[PDB]
Amino acid sequence: HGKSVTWWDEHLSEENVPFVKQLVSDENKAQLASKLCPLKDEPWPIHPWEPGSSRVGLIALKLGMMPLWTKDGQKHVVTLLQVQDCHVLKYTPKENHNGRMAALTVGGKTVSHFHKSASILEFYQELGLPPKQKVKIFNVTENAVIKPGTPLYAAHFRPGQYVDVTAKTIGKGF
Amino acid sequence: ISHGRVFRRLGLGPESRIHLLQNLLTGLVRHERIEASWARVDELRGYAEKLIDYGKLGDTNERAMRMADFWLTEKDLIPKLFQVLAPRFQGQNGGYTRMLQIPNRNEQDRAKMAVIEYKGNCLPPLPLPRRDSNLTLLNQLLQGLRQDQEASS
Amino acid sequence: SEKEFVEHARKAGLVIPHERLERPIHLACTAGIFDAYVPPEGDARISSLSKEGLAQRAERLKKNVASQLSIRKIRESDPNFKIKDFPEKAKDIFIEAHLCLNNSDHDRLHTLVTENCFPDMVWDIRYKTVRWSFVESLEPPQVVQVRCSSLMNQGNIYGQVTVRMHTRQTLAIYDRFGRLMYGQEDVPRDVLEYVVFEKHLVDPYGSWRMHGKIIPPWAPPKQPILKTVMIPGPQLKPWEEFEEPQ
Amino acid sequence: SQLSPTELIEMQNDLFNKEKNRQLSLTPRTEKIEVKHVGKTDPGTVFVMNKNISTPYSCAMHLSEWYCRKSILALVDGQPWDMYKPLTKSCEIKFLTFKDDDPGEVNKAYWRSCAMMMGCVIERAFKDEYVVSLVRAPEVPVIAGAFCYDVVLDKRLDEWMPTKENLHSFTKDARALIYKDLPFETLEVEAKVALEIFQHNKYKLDFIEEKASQNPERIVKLHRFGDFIDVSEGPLIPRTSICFQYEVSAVHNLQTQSSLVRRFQGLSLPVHLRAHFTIWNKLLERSRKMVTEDK
Amino acid sequence: AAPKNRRSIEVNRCRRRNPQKLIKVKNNIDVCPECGHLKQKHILCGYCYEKVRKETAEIRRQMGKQEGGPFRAPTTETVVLYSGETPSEQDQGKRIIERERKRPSWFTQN
Amino acid sequence: ISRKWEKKNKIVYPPQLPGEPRRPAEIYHCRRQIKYSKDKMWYLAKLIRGMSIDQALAQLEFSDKKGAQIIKEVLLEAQDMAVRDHNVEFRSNLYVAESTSGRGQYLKRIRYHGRGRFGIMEKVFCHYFVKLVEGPPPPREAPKTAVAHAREYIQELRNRTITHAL
Ligand SMILES: [Mg+2]
Ligand SMILES: [Mg+2]
Ligand SMILES: [Mg+2]
Ligand SMILES: [Mg+2]
Ligand SMILES: [Mg+2]
Ligand SMILES: [Zn+2]
Repeated sequence: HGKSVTWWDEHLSEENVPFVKQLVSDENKAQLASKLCPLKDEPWPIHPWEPGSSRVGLIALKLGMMPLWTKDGQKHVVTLLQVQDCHVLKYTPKENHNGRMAALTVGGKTVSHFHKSASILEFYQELGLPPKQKVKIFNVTENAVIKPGTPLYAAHFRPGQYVDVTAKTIGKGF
Repeated sequence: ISHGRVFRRLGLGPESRIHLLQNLLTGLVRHERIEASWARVDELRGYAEKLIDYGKLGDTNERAMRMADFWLTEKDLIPKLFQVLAPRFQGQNGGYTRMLQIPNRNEQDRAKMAVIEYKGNCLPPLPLPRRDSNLTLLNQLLQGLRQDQEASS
Repeated sequence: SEKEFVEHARKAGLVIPHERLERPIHLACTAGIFDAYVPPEGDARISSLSKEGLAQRAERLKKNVASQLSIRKIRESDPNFKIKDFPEKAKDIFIEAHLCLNNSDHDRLHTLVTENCFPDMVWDIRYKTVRWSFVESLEPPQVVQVRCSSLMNQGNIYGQVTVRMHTRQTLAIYDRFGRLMYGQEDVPRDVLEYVVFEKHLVDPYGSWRMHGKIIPPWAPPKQPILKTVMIPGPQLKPWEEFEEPQ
Repeated sequence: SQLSPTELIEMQNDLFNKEKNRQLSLTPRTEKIEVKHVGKTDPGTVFVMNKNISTPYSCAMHLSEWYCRKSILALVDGQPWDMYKPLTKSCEIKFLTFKDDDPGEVNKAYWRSCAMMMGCVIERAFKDEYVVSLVRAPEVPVIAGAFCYDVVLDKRLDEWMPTKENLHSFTKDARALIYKDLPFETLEVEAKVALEIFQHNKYKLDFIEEKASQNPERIVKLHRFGDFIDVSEGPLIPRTSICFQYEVSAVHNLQTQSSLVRRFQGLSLPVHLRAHFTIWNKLLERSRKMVTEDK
Repeated sequence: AAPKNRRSIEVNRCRRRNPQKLIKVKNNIDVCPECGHLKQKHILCGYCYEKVRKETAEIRRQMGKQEGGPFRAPTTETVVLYSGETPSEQDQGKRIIERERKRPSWFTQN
Repeated sequence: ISRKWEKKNKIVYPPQLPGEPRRPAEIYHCRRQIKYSKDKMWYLAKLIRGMSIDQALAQLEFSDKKGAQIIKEVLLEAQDMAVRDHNVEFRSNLYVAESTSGRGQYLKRIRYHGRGRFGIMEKVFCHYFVKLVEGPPPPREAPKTAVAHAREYIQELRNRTITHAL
């Protein structure tokens, strides 16, 4: 059985391709709107802040660079990080991840369903959210765990704070 | 490091590349459908798209006049460009050219070859890849989905 | 370094060497059949009766003038020639030739059949296995007509005798791979033909050699092939359009 | 009657084999039929083939293996014709694939093939102490998202409904049946022998009678693959392995004044026309709904 | 630099029989629905394209026979017709090419 | 020189007895003195080992090597002889059993380098040998599964004996 390769645009007609695109776009819009109110569906208990606690991060999109002047006359340069779609995907317990701190998995910008693998699509189907591009793991303490499927916003960081930025640098090749 | 580059290297340099693209564009304007290497046709696609836009600015436009004079090496094609191609591309915005990859050349080089063609030409239609009919199993199931969606509203 | 290939095989014939032969080609027989006997279309029903076949086959032999003069020429060229003793010898020659092809005994087949008859029975079968047998004869072989061709340039007379044969043969042509191809070895299928023998009269030895193998146009078609056959259509060039015949 | 299900299967296969032997003994000799190829690709092609032994699958094997891999159905000069049904007379043949301009006949053939496969799964996925009787395969158009099979269960199965786990097991049995390659074989029999072939299912006997009533010659079209024998209209696909995606979608209990019938609805797509994961989930979600089209 | 020792046949085979050097099988091969010939899923059919190319070559040969000079190009649109055809109202006023061949099945009037 | 692949097709088998299985037909063919290189042809020959004739032809049609066309013509000729000479019905029911490439008689020429130096140039020639067998292609061998690995390991432990004991 020498089966050939098949993509989603091969066996569709000129009339059904826009229908499929719309049927995916509206489902993604509805799924993103469903999670827009996480605190009223079934929030996990919120624990009080402890001095030895750690917090979850985000996955943003680097827009560009801008100047920014300070009240003392100095000029700094800021980089623009846009939080498009951050959702908690899965939660790994402390003893099953590291034994010291739990892990929360965070997804990034939305991508298309037609170019992801079967297992990834099954995971996002069970989760109820459209697939994400970059999926990362954040090491958090046991008192800062959040239910998976919770959205995160750029106001998670407040004006005046120090953050750490991880990314793949510009690859200059060999 | 070739980050953010749109023009590929062809010929003996920038000027030779421009001359090669100019010859290809002259041939395309004269014959309404030509074939070359895939890279050359890919690069010529944008220039052919822009030539129709320039011709749509009108005959009296001096900038378009000199552009056509430079590009169309055969001077009998400039009236053709301004009075056949431009008038027939009026309602279309950017659908002026069609590019299709043809099988490799029968010569020993086995180059990757493409064919570019101005739409609406007086030539036999190419074997375009046609999509499946709606009467197929999968497309018919999709039509059922569409009918249910329409009935749901 | 300077080395090239050799042994480029080509068959190029010219009229100059084909005419500058010191000795002429010796031929043991003629090219084909001069006068082909056309049988009446009623033999299939005539053979069902004994006397209604034998009386006619005796009368048409005697009433023909060309046949009688040919047989007279054969008697005057070679003595001890009898038509009545011919059919038994012809049947024996037929049986021995078929057994020789079964054996693949090319020497005895050469002695029996002639130069225009051997290739037609060796060409397509030399790479297969044959199981042919003789079981019965519904009707004795009957001498229909006799013809002679005389060529004065070399003074050569070739005499051909046509004998109608109704035979009961069982044939099983196998494969070079040993699998059955044509027919079963136990079925006694009946067949009717006209064998044309040839013998050179000038030659002192003059063996009776089978020459031609005539089948009536109205004969039943041969048994179907065991395998399935695909007939390809006309190979169409890109620039030519197909035309469906009606 | 005190008959084991394996004994019933053995009797059905034995009597089917006897009928097939009678059909081949009906022709004593091997006649040559001249079959033209009326397809768009190779016109004027002639096949000298054996009568009542040769098949359009063998015709495709004469042509090329691409025809065998692609073509599902054969059009013998006026009608659809399955690949494994022997030809009778000289004719012309046109091959039909899934991706043709008018693939409706092939769609119907694959549709009935999937229905028969699901019925085969159902009839043998149930316990021996319970009784299962297949009624028929309701021919609903390709517009409907699921092929339906009518099954009458034992009287004590009218309370429970198969759950997700049971549908999962049914899908596993269907995929296991797909994994082994089982050709579909079409035999033309009469009602007098079809009645003794089935002999047990009252609904099947009624279906055979109503199918033979319309036929003046009382000819019943039977299909058999592996160890399963069932009656259905028209031809079927040549091979089982053609079905790549297969799911048992849902169950719907429809109650009548005489008995209650479970309509088992399922969804399938072939190897050639497989869809994406999300498209398949959408199609399954649509197929979960009721399908009602009998006349 | 010069090699130190002769590489054995084991090393040679392990080097030049690696799957990286072996020719990979192509699984995008399909048959053309029009003529039944072989073609790739992303590449136009060779047979049909050859038909179109030959027809285009003949059409261009005729339209260049119409123009006896190298720099004599039409300033209006052009239309090609086959034997047994007449120019319509929307096809008049353009340069016309006439062919003795009949209209092909793939070539549509439009 | 040697010519045995051409004579391998002239062997005649004895008739099969009633009841024996039908032995598939074998067809040997070869192309001699091809300009193309030995190892390069070996690559193409290894490409089409064990597949059906139709699939091999499909691969060779779009293969960009120079020897792909030669091998396709060789396969077409072999199929033609199988259909015509041998009683091979179902002309698409053949599979390539063996497909190899050997070397032939080379040409020795002079390749100049410079400083009056030269090397020996070998204009290469190759022969292509193919064998087509009637029947469906044999199934491809799957990698050994964990169950089979465990079975073999247990067998190796069970096959032990106490060496140099008695
Ligand atoms: Mg880079
Ligand atoms: Mg360069
Ligand atoms: Mg010097
Ligand atoms: Mg050397
Ligand atoms: Mg050396
Ligand atoms: Zn084509």
